[PDB]
Amino acid sequence: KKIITVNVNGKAQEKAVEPRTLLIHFLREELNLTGAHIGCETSHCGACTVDIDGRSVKSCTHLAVQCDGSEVLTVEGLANKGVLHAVQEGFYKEHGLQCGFCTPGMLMRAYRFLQENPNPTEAEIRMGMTGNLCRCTGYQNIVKAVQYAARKLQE
Amino acid sequence: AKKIITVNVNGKAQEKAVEPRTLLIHFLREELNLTGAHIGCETSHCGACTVDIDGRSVKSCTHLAVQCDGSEVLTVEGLANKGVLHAVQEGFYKEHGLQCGFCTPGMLMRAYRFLQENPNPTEAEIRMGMTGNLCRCTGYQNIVKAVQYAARKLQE
Amino acid sequence: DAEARELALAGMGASRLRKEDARFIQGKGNYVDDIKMPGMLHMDIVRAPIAHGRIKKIHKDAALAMPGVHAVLTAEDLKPLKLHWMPTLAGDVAAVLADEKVHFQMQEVAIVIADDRYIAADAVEAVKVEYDELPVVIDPIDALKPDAPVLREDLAGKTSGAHGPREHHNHIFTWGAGDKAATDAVFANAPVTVSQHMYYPRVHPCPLETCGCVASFDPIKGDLTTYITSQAPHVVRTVVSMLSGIPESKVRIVSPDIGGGFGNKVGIYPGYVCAIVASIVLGRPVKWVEDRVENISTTAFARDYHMDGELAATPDGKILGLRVNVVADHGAFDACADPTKFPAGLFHICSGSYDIPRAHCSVKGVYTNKAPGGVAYRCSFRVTEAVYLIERMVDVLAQKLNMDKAEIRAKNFIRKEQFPYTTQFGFEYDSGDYHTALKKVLDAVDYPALRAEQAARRADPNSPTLMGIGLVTFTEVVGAGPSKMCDILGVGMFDSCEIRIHPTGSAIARMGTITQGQGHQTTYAQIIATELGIPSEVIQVEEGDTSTAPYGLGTYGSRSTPVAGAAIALAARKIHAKARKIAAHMLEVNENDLDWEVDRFKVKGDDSKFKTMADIAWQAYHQPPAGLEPGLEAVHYYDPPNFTYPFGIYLCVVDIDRATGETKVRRFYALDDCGTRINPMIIEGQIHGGLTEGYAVAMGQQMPFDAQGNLLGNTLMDYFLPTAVETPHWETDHTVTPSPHHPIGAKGVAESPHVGSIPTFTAAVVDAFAHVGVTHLDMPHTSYRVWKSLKEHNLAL
Amino acid sequence: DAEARELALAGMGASRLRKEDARFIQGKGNYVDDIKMPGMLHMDIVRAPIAHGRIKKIHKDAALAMPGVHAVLTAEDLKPLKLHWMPTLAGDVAAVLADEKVHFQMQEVAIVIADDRYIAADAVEAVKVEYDELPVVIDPIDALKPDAPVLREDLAGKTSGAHGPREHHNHIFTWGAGDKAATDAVFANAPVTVSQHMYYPRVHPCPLETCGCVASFDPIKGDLTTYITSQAPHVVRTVVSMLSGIPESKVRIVSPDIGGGFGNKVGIYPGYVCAIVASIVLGRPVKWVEDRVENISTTAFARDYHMDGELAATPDGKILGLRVNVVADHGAFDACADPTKFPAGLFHICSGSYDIPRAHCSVKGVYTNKAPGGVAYRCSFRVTEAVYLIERMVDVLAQKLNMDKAEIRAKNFIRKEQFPYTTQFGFEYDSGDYHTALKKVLDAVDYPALRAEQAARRADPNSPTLMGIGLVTFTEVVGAGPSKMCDILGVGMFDSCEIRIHPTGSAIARMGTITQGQGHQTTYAQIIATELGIPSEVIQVEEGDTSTAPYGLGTYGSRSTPVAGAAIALAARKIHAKARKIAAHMLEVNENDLDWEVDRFKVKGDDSKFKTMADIAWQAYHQPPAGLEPGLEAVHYYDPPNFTYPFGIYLCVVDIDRATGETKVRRFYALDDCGTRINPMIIEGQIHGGLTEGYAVAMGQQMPFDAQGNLLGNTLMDYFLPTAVETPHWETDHTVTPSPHHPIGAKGVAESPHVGSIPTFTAAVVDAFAHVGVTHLDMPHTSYRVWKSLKEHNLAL
Ligand code: PCD
Ligand code: PCD
Ligand code: FES
Ligand code: FES
Ligand code: FES
Ligand code: FES
Repeated sequence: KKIITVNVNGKAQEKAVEPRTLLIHFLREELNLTGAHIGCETSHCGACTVDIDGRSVKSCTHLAVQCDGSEVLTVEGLANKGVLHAVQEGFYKEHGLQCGFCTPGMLMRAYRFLQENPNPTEAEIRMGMTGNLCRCTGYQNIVKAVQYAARKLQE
Repeated sequence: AKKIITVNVNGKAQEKAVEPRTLLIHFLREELNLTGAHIGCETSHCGACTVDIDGRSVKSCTHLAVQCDGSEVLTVEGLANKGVLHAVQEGFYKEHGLQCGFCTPGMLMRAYRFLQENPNPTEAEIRMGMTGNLCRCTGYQNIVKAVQYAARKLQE
Repeated sequence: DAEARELALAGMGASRLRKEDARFIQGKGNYVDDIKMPGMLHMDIVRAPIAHGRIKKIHKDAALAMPGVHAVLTAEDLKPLKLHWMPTLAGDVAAVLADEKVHFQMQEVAIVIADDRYIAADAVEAVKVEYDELPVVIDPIDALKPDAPVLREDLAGKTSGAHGPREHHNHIFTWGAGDKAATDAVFANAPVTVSQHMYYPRVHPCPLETCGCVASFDPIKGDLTTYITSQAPHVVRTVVSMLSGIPESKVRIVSPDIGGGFGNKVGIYPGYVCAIVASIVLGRPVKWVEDRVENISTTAFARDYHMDGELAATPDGKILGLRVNVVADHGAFDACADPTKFPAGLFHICSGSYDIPRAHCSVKGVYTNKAPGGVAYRCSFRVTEAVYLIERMVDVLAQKLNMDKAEIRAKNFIRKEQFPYTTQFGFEYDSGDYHTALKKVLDAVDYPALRAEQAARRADPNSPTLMGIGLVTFTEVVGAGPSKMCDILGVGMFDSCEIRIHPTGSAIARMGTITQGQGHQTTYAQIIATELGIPSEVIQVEEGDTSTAPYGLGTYGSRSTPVAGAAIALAARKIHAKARKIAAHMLEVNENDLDWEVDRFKVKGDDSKFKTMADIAWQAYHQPPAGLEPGLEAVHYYDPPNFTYPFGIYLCVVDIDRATGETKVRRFYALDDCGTRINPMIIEGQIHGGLTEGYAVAMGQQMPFDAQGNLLGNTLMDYFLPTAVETPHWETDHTVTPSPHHPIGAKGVAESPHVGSIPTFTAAVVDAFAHVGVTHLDMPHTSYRVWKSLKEHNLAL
Repeated sequence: DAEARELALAGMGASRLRKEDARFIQGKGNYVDDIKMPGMLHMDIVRAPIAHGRIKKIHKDAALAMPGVHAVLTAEDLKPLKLHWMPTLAGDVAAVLADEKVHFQMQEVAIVIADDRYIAADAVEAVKVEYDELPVVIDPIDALKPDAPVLREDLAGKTSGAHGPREHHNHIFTWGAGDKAATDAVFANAPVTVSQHMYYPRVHPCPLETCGCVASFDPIKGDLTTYITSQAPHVVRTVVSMLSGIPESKVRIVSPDIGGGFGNKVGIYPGYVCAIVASIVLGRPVKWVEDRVENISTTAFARDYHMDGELAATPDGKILGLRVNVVADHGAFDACADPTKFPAGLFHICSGSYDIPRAHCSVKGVYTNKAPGGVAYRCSFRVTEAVYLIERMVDVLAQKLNMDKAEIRAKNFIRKEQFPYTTQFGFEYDSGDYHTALKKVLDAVDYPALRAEQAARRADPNSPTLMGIGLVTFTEVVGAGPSKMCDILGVGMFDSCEIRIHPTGSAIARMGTITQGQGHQTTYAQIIATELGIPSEVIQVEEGDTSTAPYGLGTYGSRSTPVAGAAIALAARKIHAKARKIAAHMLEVNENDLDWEVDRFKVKGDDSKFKTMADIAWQAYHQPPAGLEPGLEAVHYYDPPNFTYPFGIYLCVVDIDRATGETKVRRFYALDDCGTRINPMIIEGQIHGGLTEGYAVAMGQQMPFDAQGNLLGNTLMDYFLPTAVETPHWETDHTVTPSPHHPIGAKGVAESPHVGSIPTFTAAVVDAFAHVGVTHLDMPHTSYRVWKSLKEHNLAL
């Protein structure tokens, strides 16, 4: 086992982990940050997406041990002092979620994508959100949710 | 500073680190979630926190957890074996020795030990032997019957 | 197969074992302090060291700087939410956190929130408070003096209160019942007249589990969930909703397993309000669990009635009138649990088990520098005081006329044929048979032989012990309900039950009451078992969760059996009527060609053609007969037509040691009649507990204050509670006189042993001194006090 | 102001934001895998590596000795409890753990219980199993051959099943509907005739959240609590009680938040039973959560219908008759979700939106070495197949007659005045207005301009792309209910709702349904809001907990709005009838002198005299008018009189790349009419989702099996699921044709987009090839498969 120190949502977490432990299970099982979900074992769905060291990453294809000294942000950390982040507000206002299973991953992705590209076109949004699957929405309202967040972020 | 200790509770090793002032009752309830033992006073009279430590009945609210490093602690959760109720639990059940159940875990742990100290107790001996345990609901009458029931079951 | 099928139901009348036991005997109960939630913090309270005084300054800095402490709140943090004061069940207001001043010692002044209870307790000690002492008021009589200090400066200028006009700043109310003029007329000319002052001491219900709660406001969902030691969770939800502004549907109150309530957990304490507020502010769970000292010192006390009784009669012992005057000590704020129209509860039931043609009572409540309360500890809303008054007065009358104490009662008893009897105070006693019950007790204990033995001991001047025989014949009033008459903060005192039968025959049932150990999960199931032919073992009952249980008024005043017991039977009967309709359809016959036999509907004249409740349940889900909705369930809200009036005949023999003053209970026989009995085993337990509490009150309990207002003996070091050694062996008996208006004829009974046994003990102790002219002795009858009396009457050793 | 008050309610018709979003957007949803209980262990399953074969031996020792492993159970451990097989909704039996042999690859053979999912996975790898392979049956036709291998050795010697006689060992049933004699006669004399064979390939619902449960049997209390991904928790409870012997009242099944169901989570899977058994044995919580590969490989699949459709008509295009014959592949065990009396669901709805005088359909079920299923993925009980069949045939008929595809539909539509319309199959269509909708869609997309562009493109033999236009005009049948004909394992297909109004005006409501993302917590609140004048924001709705919610049949087949929506309105209306009665008492007028206006009862004439629902609620708790019970609540179980028949008109324009076979959806216009709309915003989301599933099914999804019966593409590596890039922008429209029999005129709609879009895609693709004589191309319309056709019809490059 390797002792690591991961900064999760602004708080330092020193834990002893087995090398094979997937980051997604470390977050869900050890820290009880159950927002991130699992929808596949092949790395396609993106329901496990979290922000690691400034980038969107599918936590099911990353080891917890690799996060020693990293900065990890999960959906539970998006709201600031209880005030929703623009992406959370956009998804809510534009009905960008139904069963809510792909939502945390979608929000974590959108959170970073909007920093990568602040004024995205619809095509760029669809392409920028390609790593995340959704079975409920048909993506249309998600595009609007991201557009709503983009406008609010430059407000 | 927290002291690292290992206390055997119900035959299982419990490795923890607690401040020296930690009362055994809070250790069991707070650290191990063995919430059977209860707190009914701050003056050591009620006995609702009674647990069996190293072969003796002890009020866990008046004993330090740090004094138990290596001890054998028995709580109500460990009386039943393989699901079968201990004679003491069966006695309280059959004789209606409990109403709200708050003093019950303490009564059971005390009766468990009492019956070993005295296998064939008279009523006076039972009332006196259970004297360190307070009950607000029963009026004790059925509790002595429950103990008499258990005493009888253990001899058969 | 009929008698066997009924027996297998383990329903009405069966002494079946408890369904609750399993979890409790294995430490799997779920009480407030067993609860642990994610992010849960702990709250402790900084309390007042003095009884009366102005708050100069509160120091928060040292406590706040301490690691582990998240917040320190005072009345200032509560003002913006209008929560530094809260409304009470008595129509007055109580301080949540002391604002400008403190009204009683140990009062809540500030709160700290910390990582755990250890740090929290440290934080309390770190908070320093500066006070300006004010003159204390501990005696009710001294409180009404012109120069007496103003306790409640918040209601300065008010000439009326929630219960009528107020004559003095420390005067709360004056309430009366009966015919004053008629009563005064009888007493003005009656040939025999007796008077007796007696004090019913302030005592505490002291449940083994103290009060506490885990308040959890979820800022994400915007709803409040608080686990609490409450005997009326639904009422608490409505009140919390209105005081907080949070829509009621988003407020969930849940009374889990409660380690005894005994009326001590009916009200809302500042501790609950503070935990809720802190939780809202911190956006996380806050746990509050008081210590024993805090429970005895600040939660609801019982009694504290200064009473002056009077009886008018003819020389043969026939009572002509009753006149009573009482001064009630309610402490700082009037938070006395009672229906809004009865500031003195049902004290006007003090005419007792006797046909008294003229009576009148008057109660005056006053403020003092003490904790709120008054109604608790199995009192049935001041019935304890009412029964004690009349029974002591009857003994006084018997002694002045030199008349036997049993004889004078049999002479004044309401005759069996007089029921339903309307008293001089307006109560309509449902049913009773006192003469038969008294004879049963007298014969059982060989009363004449007891009197003979007593006569012999009294003869020898050197008998080392005094013998006293105490006898009480009382009538209770339980089942607070008629909405036109009874309401809690505006809510009619009804109750409810909801039963749902599953496709396979078993069922789930929820009521608006809440057990604290009296066995509802077993008994309620038994009532339904008999009504529907489904074994009680598979009828799961639950109470306490405002999100699942039908709205009710909770459990106190022994109202469960009378009110909820009725709602349960009626709800079940709604299901039984539908079951018949379904059975008739399946059997292809008319409904009244059907007979109900234990657990099935069978065709008259043909035993082979029948359908069981299981058969019917399945049919209800499979294919509902035309004109019927699928399913099989019912809900019923019962507004009782009258209270229930159980009675009892209690006898106690005591032997007092002349050298030490210590009293030994030689025998105690208790006969109770609560109508139809649901579970005898459970009833017997309630009696044992009740009689034990009575012994505790009459023989050892008290809450003395010194001249400075300090509460003395507020811990188990001095506050008396008997162990198995002190508790006598109880002898119980019964008769069955059903309540005519009740769906199953069952009356409440739980409070009877407490209400009746207390004056029985006093009756026995006083009767031990009767031969030297003693008419009354104030409780507690401790060795010390009894010795002072032996000394005073030259009976010492 | 009356309009302002109605707006403030956020009730019927409003596009209000969702109440459930808050928790999900912050990761505070509560799905099965988020659950952690004290002492919870994890379970994993040893699955079959081959499609068919006998089990020689299972090696349990290596796994057992592995640190962290508590148990390894096989079918032998399940036998004593009679649980190695379980009943299915289709009346057949399914293996829980393979006993003597394995019937499909990936089938459950054994289970392991470990400390966590990591050790559990290792334990599965350590369990070795030896098999003796048997010949595999993959094609349904080869399955009926005389020499075909015996798949169900357990059914040997049987000549009948749950759905009639069986003619072969691999034959499950044969079901028909309509008039065969009449239909045969029409086809014999019809002037114009067409017939086409088409395959509706096996696909999978693949919900993002897979199936799972946390089973917890508490030996102390003797009860079972199971948190499960179930679309029908109440029937699950009833079934689990029956199979386990545990009385139903002691069984609690709870469906928490579910990450999508889509028909995949209606039935009970072997994983659930094993977890339950393991928990009973170990006396502690057992968690089972399958991986994506297990979900696709062994949970309920959809479609797999081999259809032969025929249409009889006159030269002008009027349809005279319809004849259909189907071969259905149900896998190894028939566990096809359906009402007990319909082994082929409501396939006899295949008469479509047309007034066809004579019709017949025959469906033959067959066993193969594949996972069970058939009804899932928004099928409405084989309606997906029925609509695909009829719309495809209408297209073929149009092409033969050289008649415009829209024109032949307009000419055959059931007219608005014909409703309620009884079809040749017996269904009573509630209402419709197909003509108005068709014209609306055609005008919006400028259909004639589209056909002209297509004509201009086909004229040029060098055009690099082919233009296709697909049009589908369908009629759905949703709201499975009439208990007379619809039942799940004997329970009538009704549903329920319980509403309880609190003293302060807000409310809580529970239904027998269970959302999986469709927004019931918002929409249900809106229905009640309009019915009672209480803002939807404070009407808290819950579903899924069998211990608290009224018994229902769950949500599948878009039955929620039709069945539960009716019970909700009726339960609210019972409360409204009582409120009017209470309002009349308060206003001292008669009920008939009152008028309901949005949120109050006002006296006719005098507007100033009124009482709000809030005023009425308080009065109900304060003091109920004479003859009434306290409280304000209601319950209602609705057994529907008929189904609901929403309709739609979809049009798709596609462009096919002749050099690669790539099909690009240029435009898609979807018009749905589901009657009264509760929340337009929520309906839009359902449409967007369904059209996307449609695109996935028609254009990319399939589940191919090689000769040895191994499932190919059972992970997201090959199993198609579109991303935001592949998903076209959807254009939606609607009309409002209320259901006459429904309390609020609202029809179901969630499955319509899926049912209707699939044939719209095939229509557009085939239409692109129609000019070269192509009548049909089987799905998926993959670039690979479409290119193959381009090459066959000389259109490639
Ligand atoms: N006839 C008859 C009657 C009765 N029963 C039963 O017995 C019991 C009782 O009931 P009642 O009487 O009705 O009552 P409740 O309501 O339930 O209860 C209450 C009471 O109860 C008592 N006791 C007791 N116990 C216990 N254990 N715990 C408690 O807590 C207690 N508390 C106390 C008090 S105080 Mo107050 O509140 O001051 O007013 S009131 C009171 C129940 O189970 C029942 O069912 C029978 O069986 N039968
Ligand atoms: N008119 C109308 C109708 C409707 N609505 C809405 O909408 C929704 C829906 O509804 P409906 O239609 O009734 O349906 P439901 O029942 O609810 O649902 C179910 C469906 O839904 C769908 N979608 C969905 N989504 C989501 N998100 N998730 C899911 O899971 C799902 N799933 C799917 C399916 S498949 Mo099956 O089972 O194969 O039979 S059937 C199904 C809701 O909220 C309601 O209210 C409105 O508004 N209006
Ligand atoms: S769980 Fe699917 S990409 Fe991570
Ligand atoms: S909202 Fe359900 S998968 Fe995206
Ligand atoms: S808590 Fe009272 S003796 Fe321990
Ligand atoms: S049973 Fe309640 S204190 Fe003993």
